[PDB]
Amino acid sequence: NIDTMAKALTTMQEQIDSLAAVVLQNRRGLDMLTAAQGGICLALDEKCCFWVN
Amino acid sequence: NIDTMAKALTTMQEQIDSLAAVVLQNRRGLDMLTAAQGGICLALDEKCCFWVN
Amino acid sequence: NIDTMAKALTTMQEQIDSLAAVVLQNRRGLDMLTAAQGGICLALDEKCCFWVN
Ligand SMILES: [Cl-]
Repeated sequence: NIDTMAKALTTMQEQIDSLAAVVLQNRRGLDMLTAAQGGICLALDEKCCFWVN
Repeated sequence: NIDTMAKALTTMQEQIDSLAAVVLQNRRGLDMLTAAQGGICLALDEKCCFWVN
Repeated sequence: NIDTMAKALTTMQEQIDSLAAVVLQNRRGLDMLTAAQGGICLALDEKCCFWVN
């Protein structure tokens, strides 16, 4: 019996971790699609954004 | 601060849902771009990541 | 061993920021891939989803 406001924190962490999974997969999807351009980061000529878990 | 923590949770929750919308849309975009390959997950040859709730 | 909550909020916020960066970059990637169609949103014939302010 704890979790007073941390119940919203736990649900959010679940959402974040899950969303990250989708985002990273989307990133792999984009890097796959833009392999000819060296990946999506290179294709966009921008610094690469990574997950930090 | 307590009230600050509540506000932080509130905004972050709103940020999560907003981001999730962009992510899901990006996912639909990727699925469209790889529809012929069965979607981005099948194209990626990976277990698909979903974001529900 | 005290106040993990307040700290968790900051950690989560940065996680969201980090993720948003990837998501936005992915969106730019998708818009680039569908530039001829006016971006992924228009390519998907959907209302564009955006990140918070
Ligand atoms: Cl994404």
